[PDB]
Amino acid sequence: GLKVGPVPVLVMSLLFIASVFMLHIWGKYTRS
Amino acid sequence: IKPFCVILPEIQKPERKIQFKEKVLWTAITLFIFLVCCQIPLFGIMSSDSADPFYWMRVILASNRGTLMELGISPIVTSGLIMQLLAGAKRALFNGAQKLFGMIITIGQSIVYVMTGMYGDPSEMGAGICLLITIQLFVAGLIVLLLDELLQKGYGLGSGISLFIATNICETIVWKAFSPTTVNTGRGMEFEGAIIALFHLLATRTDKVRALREAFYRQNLPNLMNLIATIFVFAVVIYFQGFRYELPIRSTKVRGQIGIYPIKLFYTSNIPIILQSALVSNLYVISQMLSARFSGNLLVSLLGTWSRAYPVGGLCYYLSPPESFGSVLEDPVHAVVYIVFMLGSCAFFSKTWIEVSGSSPRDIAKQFKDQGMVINGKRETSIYRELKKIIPTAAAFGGLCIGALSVLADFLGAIGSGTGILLAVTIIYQYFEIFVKEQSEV
Amino acid sequence: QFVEPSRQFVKDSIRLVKRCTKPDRKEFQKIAMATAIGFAIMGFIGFFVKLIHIPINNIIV
Repeated sequence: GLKVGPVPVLVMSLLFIASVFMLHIWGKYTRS
Repeated sequence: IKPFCVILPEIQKPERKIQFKEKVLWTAITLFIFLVCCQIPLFGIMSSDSADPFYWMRVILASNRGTLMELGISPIVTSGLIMQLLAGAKRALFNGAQKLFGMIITIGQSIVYVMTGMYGDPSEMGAGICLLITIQLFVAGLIVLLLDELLQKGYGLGSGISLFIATNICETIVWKAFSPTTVNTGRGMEFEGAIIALFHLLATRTDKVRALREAFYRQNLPNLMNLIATIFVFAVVIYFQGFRYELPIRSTKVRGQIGIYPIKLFYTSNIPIILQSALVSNLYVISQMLSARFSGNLLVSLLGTWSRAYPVGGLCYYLSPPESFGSVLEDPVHAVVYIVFMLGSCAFFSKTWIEVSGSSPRDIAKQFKDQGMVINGKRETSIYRELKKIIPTAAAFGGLCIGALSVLADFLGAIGSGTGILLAVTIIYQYFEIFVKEQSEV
Repeated sequence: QFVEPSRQFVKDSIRLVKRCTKPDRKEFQKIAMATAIGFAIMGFIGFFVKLIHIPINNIIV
């Protein structure tokens, strides 16, 4: 199956955190 | 379900043993990711003013309301329990199935959390907001599963469950001591953290000796008696965690292998606390959901009388720590029942777990026979008898002592609670055991 | 017939604690330092993360 390592998992976690952060920023600056 | 199990990411097993430095590095990275994720709120939450339906399960799931770690470690716990029950009722594909149903619970539990009234009215959200909240919780649960599997497969020290629970408990204790948050009730700004409040009061209130009393015996905010009690309970739990029965064992298969088999007093390290706290938290949540909707029923009322909702009558009340010594004086039977239930439930969970998790005297004797281990002063046949003498008593008294320590921590008003302190100390001691293990391997 | 099982359990527990290898000053100091270090790491990292993210959550929300 799809075999992933520790660094890919860390990158995915950081990118998910960043994506949520951008979602918040985009919402805040589109309500303006 | 073989095709369904393969469509999931899994952590690659390390080719060579991971050094302790890199193990701590990955443990700290996992801890940092969890801590960042439990402070980042979900996107689309309309409101977070309603009372938390699952406020009592937060400590044992390591969950934070309204953030990416809303489910916390609940997916892992649910998947593990379901797999254990299924295996009882009847290996690589088994682990893949555990992750798969863990994610199904994550999607299912997200739907439940959405439609419990928290986050706001689901109908007013529409479909895009609810779907996106579900996606965020799904990805957060997937991340928790991936980091937990990383830690278990061996890039980190211990399981993700223990790391996250201990991290949340320690963060709570440090926040109740160093928080910059100040609350004012007309008497001025008072820091919510005990040490910062002590310094602020000493610097502000004319260096008065009443500032010491107001910072030590403070009742509206965390005080220094609570911190001193927390440190004292840490010391006592550490001292009792160092207890062990040291069996002198040798080996008859490979000679020259004299050694020590430690039978700790806390034979089940934190399993009594974990099971007992989980039972009480689930009972509290069920009682809240019943008395909040099906109020007035006799069975519901006996299950709990909530009255911040702290029970004041019923089974859930009698399973709750005494709020104040005045309640103990006016309701001595409540204090007696609480102490008895703590001790008895902890001891019973301890012995049940040694019978279940394959640490029973018969299981340990079978392990001794497999490896050829023999007690130094006992015959090869007289191994199960000595284990029968030691291990059941060790488990029962360890559970009883852990319950007594939880009672003492609750009565001393320690920051962290009894359970939180016992869980944190036991998990940190597990990490210390790991550390000394690789140190002795050198 | 509960008194006798309780008495036997108390006797066995007392004997076990007599036999248990209790920590000494050195072992207790080592475990205390290790627990303090672990508590400091986890709790203070969590505290700093929360303290950083309070203004950030105030901004984005």
